[PDB]
Amino acid sequence: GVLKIVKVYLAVKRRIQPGDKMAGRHGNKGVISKINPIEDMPYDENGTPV
Amino acid sequence: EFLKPRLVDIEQVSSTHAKVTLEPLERGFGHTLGNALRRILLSSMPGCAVTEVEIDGVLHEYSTKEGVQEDILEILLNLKGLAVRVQGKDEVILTLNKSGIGPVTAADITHDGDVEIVKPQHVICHLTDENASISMRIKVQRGRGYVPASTRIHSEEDERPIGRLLVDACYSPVERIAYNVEAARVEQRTDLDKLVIEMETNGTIDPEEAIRRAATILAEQLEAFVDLRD
Repeated sequence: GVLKIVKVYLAVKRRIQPGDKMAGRHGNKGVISKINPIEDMPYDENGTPV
Repeated sequence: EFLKPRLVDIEQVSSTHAKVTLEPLERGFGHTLGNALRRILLSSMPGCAVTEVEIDGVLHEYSTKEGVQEDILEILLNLKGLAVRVQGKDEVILTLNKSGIGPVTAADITHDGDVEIVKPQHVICHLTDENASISMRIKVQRGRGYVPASTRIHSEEDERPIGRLLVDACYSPVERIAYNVEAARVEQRTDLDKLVIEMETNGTIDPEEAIRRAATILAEQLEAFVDLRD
């Protein structure tokens, strides 16, 4: 019954965003709640932000 | 009754790393200026970054060239880091053309007058074949902050050429910023402090101009803020 077929592959690049699920190896889990600007994150004495 | 901070010696330890000191700061404004400057510096410093790339024989990021080892996607990722200082124009089109076996670094870029390649040793790709030759056109814009590929589509403006390869623009040269308030005991005075701002950048913005530009932006916002028209 099928005359012909065309398959099309799309490659979609999905960036991390609020609501994806992230986890550790020890059973700690969570939903990414908010993406803050670099400035807001706490920073060490040296100035590297977490 | 107050004093004011004047820019005193501004040492450069490395080409990227610089410490800028402000000596005559009244008690209490050490932290205020440290933090305000840190914030503006990290957020708003205008910088240059690669916006788009066209390589000839490549339709999409996922294909592969003969005689190269990195994937097209990896070449894009490598170009994202290219640190370039453009003086006059906002949009430059650099042309990279190399053949033969060897690591194609940024130095091979065709040197234009207005463009300075901060670290010519930066690697881009590795050829592996005597006759393998890559030609490409990198379009670099000026901009502030962070704009991804997907948002910039708003200004599509007939993106018809399938050869055009959009790259996420991290339009920001300041990498790291810390400040230290230390008592600057001057032989005739009671309570004054020194600000030491240590800043690490990709080697595009010079320290003095960075600090000045931050002070400018903060001053403009405070200008608007002081007057109150209810």
